[PDB]
Amino acid sequence: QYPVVDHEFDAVVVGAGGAGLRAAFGLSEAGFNTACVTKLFPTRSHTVAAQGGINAALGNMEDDNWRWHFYDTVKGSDWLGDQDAIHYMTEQAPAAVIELENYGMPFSRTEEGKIYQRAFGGQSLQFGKGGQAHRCCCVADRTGHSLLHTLYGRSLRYDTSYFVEYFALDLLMENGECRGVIALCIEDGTIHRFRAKNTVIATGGYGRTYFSCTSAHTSTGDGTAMVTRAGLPCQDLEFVQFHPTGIYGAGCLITEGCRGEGGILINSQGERFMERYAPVAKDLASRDVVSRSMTIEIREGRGCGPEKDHVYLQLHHLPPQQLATRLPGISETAMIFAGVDVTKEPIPVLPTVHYNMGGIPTNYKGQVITHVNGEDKVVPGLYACGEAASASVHGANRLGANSLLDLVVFGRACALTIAETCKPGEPVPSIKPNAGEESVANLDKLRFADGTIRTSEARLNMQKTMQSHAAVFRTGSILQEGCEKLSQIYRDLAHLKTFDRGIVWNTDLVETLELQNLMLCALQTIYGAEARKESRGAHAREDYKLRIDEFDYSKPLQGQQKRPFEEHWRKHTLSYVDVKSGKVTLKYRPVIDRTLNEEDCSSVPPAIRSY
Amino acid sequence: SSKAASLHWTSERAVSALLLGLLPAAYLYPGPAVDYSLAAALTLHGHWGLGQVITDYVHGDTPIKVANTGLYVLSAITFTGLCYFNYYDVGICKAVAMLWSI
Amino acid sequence: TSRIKKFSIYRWDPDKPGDKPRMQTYEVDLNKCGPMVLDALIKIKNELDSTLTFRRSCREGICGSCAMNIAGGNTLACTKKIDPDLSKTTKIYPLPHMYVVKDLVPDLSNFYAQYKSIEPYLKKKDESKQGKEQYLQSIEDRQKLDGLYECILCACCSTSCPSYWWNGDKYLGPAVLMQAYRWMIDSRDDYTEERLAQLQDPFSLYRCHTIMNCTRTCPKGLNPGKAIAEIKKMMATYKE
Amino acid sequence: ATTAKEEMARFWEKNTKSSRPLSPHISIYKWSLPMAMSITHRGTGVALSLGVSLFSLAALLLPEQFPHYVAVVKSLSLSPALIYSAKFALVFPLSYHTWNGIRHLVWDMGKGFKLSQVEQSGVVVLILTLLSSAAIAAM
Ligand SMILES: *Cc1cc2c(cc1C)nc1c(=O)[nH]c(=O)nc-1n2C[C@H](O)[C@H](O)[C@H](O)COP(=O)(O)OP(=O)(O)OC[C@H]1O[C@@H](n2cnc3c(N)ncnc32)[C@H](O)[C@@H]1O
Ligand SMILES: CCCCCCCCCCCO[C@@H]1O[C@H](CO)[C@@H](O[C@H]2O[C@H](CO)[C@@H](O)[C@H](O)[C@H]2O)[C@H](O)[C@H]1O
Ligand SMILES: N#C/C(C(=O)c1ccccc1Cl)=C1\NC(c2ccccc2)=CS1
Ligand SMILES: CCCCCCCCO[C@@H]1O[C@H](CO)[C@@H](O)[C@H](O)[C@H]1O
Ligand SMILES: O=C([O-])CC(=O)C(=O)O
Ligand code: SF4
Ligand code: F3S
Ligand code: FES
Ligand SMILES: [K+]
Repeated sequence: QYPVVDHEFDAVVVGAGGAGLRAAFGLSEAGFNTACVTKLFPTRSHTVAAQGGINAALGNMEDDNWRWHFYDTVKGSDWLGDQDAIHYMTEQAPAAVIELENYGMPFSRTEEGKIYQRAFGGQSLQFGKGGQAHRCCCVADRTGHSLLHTLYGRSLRYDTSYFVEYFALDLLMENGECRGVIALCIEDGTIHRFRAKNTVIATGGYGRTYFSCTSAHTSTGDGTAMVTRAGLPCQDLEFVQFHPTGIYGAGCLITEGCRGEGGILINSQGERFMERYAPVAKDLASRDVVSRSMTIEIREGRGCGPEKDHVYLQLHHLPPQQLATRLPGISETAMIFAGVDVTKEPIPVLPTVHYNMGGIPTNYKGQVITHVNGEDKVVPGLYACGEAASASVHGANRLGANSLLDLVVFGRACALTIAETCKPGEPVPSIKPNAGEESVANLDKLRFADGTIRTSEARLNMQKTMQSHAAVFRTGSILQEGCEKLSQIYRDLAHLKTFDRGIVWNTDLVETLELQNLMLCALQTIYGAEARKESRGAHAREDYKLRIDEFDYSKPLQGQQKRPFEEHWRKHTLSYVDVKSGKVTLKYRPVIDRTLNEEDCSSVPPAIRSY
Repeated sequence: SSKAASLHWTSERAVSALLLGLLPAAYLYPGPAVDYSLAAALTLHGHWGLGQVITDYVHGDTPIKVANTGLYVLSAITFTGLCYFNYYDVGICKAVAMLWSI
Repeated sequence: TSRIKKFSIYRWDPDKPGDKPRMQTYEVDLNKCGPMVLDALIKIKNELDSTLTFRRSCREGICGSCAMNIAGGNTLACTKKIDPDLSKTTKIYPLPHMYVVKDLVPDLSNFYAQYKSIEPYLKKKDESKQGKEQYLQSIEDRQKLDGLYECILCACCSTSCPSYWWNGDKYLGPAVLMQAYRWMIDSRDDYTEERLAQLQDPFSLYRCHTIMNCTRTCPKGLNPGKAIAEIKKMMATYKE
Repeated sequence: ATTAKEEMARFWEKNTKSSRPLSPHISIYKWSLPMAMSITHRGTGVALSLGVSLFSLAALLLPEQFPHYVAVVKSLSLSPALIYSAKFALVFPLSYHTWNGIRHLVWDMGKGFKLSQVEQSGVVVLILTLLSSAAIAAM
């Protein structure tokens, strides 16, 4: 009933954000015939909304060292980060940012002409003992905008075959290998099968599983959901980052660069309350700590506004010229969406879903991995990078300005790994004559759905269930109440209701597909959250307040009884889903503690985590 | 000329500034010098200005050539008739002043 | 205390043979809706008519997806306040003088291709040290990019220009032209003369007649018309 | 891997042979005084040129010289107000186009491009046009 157009490339990239673009023209740069499949015009991707900047130990403000940045990221990750990936990311960061500037990225400038860098949350000098670092390189507070527009501009020089407004439905799997993807062309309504020896999944996050989020409407975790439908695991999905200062009401992001430039958080009694929660770092502590600090203030009666449900972010003590030069983007946004003049009145803010630490598990080379009987096994022909991937460089909590860096480092890395492992023009692997037909059947059933609950009604019940049961603080009885509700919503997807029976630009259909994608991501999130009986990074259990490592790392390790791998929690969560039932399966895999070179960059053993 | 488009844009403004200064010259120093300068400037400015109209609104190889050809005839006839009026009649400056004495 | 607002929206379905463009009317209780037009489009689509089709993503005015003609002017539906005067119906159209894929979704591929044509990326004569060291740029030369780099390629300006209406095949339009200027005056670019030389024809640049609809309509408050005028001054003074 | 020129051709090739409509434009777009004053600058320019060309054609084809047709008009003894009304109608287009032409040449130097300055200079053009035309027609 549907026409199918078959393509053959050396490689296929799914996503056109910062990470997909870097990978896609990286692959063409290396001679590969590359296809870039994206459901958005590339510069509409959520990367364009990024503000604060991108971290690199350039030393433009003070003497820096990329290993200090390594330490901050490991400590920030709460020792759920893989230290070999963090090593690669943080050592490559100066060259990554310099590449972007050489591409033409219009970085702000210092008196010496070099890239301006601002302070940002939880970044220090001298391995934590030397005070505040200034290594977040930025284009005012429009950094992601400039990064994405520079990469897109750069991409136009190469022979990459773009497939814009194409909606990937599923991977094309054969004998445990990935041979490409199947996608819907939204413009003319045709089904396209992309065959390639290598596929790179760079589909962004899935923040829209929640009611309030800074994420775009298009952040529905489409690539996370294809992996899950392929039978592969997703990693650490229960670690959702709550940014401290999402604007009250609209949830739009107000950058942490506000606090990097001098802004401070104030409660209903005018106390810079971060002086009590983090006496050292204050409003520049890690985001999981700040969001918890703000949330604790609100449920204890010290909330602001008429409803006592948010707090304030004060900037008017800073000079208006600094606010105009360093923060012009959020000055406009605060006026448009909250009527606030940032030179006179504070911004209403509250913790808001912002970024997904979890995602598709990879190694430090970008290659997607699975776990069989205690060993990692690379999936042949399948790669992931960006917020859709779990390298894992961010572990249990991401430092601000490390995501944009993640994008270009591991986007390039996927291109480098394919180029050293394979050659262009090598045989394009064959597929079955009816490969991907299940993707078409599912799309056609949704296209003509005529049940009793429209897509919009089901998307809401999911977002309110996530918001009430997996918020900044979590307990077992609330997480389990939300597990049964969410698994009930998934079973109720059988009674979905659409109206648009067309196939050209059927956003009714596409958003139904995105709801399926969101639901797979949300179940893995809340079920992995319920089983994790500890508190690490953004995941806070009030019925398990302590961090449970393989040792008690507060007291000397001398003669300690080491906890077996099944009796502690310093380990990644691996989640699987039986798509028909919705049943979630959980396993675990160890955290990689070794660096790429211990003589060049010492491994950081777990320690107490305070800011 | 590889700079032909920008040279034409500059020339259009140069003739406009010149036509602008001919108006006070025509009021201050009416005579044959201004009469023939006005005839030349009025035609060139009008010819180029009507060509921008054609460039904006006429499309297709043949309609464009028909329009520009008829414009060129219109302008050549216009410049000739103005020079005729200046040589055989009272000229541009005098005609204006006579018209306003009604 | 409901306040019922009326919207009238352009509709065309390419999957319905013989379908003709019409204007459908919806009634929205502003007491149960966000403040912006896009919030009304989304509420209409979720609750009243799931077939209403339009482009959106960021909902904060940064990605450019949701450009359209609202109350007669090209704007972003997500930064455009709903007119609370219940005695006036808001009319919503696609970007003007564009092929309609469906409902509010225009075809922008010519606009994208024109942007590709001006090579919008940093170019140096010697690109052998690409990636070695950060290029230097004074605070002053970087300030010259303010007002230029912030463009979000929404196409509100170009689709408001009558010259782009009549000669969109050959006139590059104010969005693309201002991006050409953003690279011409980047102190790090070595192809200024080459980028000016590209515009030596009657159409690419010189169809602009200073109508200034582009600057009036830009939702980011930018001035492509002044950028075009600065290009024209450079065209007239550069020596090969 | 298509070039920009190739993409342009494919755009036109597929849209003109499609069933897609063209989004409305003139019938729906909101008017403004700058847009109206730009249309009026073209109307007055075209009208002046067509008048200049009709004059030169009359000079080549009419069997009587200019002073004859002036004496004819003077002998009709038309009213002062109608003479004034005819003089206003002839000088208004030249007046508008001249002042707004100066505005254009100011723009071509790169001055006055702030949207609020565009509106100021336009209203100034309107009152100078009206003051100059009433002054000149009264002559
Ligand atoms: C939300 C946000 C995030 C953010 C930020 C500000 C905001 C408002 N500021 C940041 C900052 O200052 N510094 C930083 O390090 N990070 C910041 N972030 C986080 C970061 O921006 C994002 O996590 C990151 O940009 C994600 O980039 P990525 O390339 O991984 O993904 P994306 O940009 O969201 O784009 C997703 C792409 O995938 C394509 N896609 C998705 N589904 C499909 C299907 N089904 N078919 C085809 N293509 C698909 C989309 O087209 C999109 O291009
Ligand atoms: C012969 C004389 C020839 C010229 C006469 C032209 C007469 C027609 C003018 C039509 C003007 O139409 C009207 O213009 C005004 C002023 O620009 C517009 O005004 C709008 O833009 C201005 C400028 O930023 C804003 O300050 C103002 O608050 C807003 O309402 C209004 O939206 C439009 O409805
Ligand atoms: N200025 C303008 C314009 C022109 O042709 C125009 C004028 C002067 C110079 C060059 C041009 Cl190209 C037009 N404007 C409109 C219009 C009508 C209704 C609503 C909005 C715009 C139709 S033509
Ligand atoms: C000042 C005199 C203006 C005369 C305009 C005459 C009508 C033009 O006609 C129109 O021109 C448009 C392009 O401009 C085309 O898009 C239309 O298809 C065509 O019908
Ligand atoms: O998430 C990040 O990396 C940074 C961010 O949102 C900000 O600018 O505040
Ligand atoms: S100049 Fe303004 S209206 Fe035009 S594309 Fe850029 S942001 Fe959009
Ligand atoms: S509206 Fe158009 S004519 Fe020029 S000044 Fe703007 S590009
Ligand atoms: S949705 Fe991104 S600009 Fe309106
Ligand atoms: K991730």
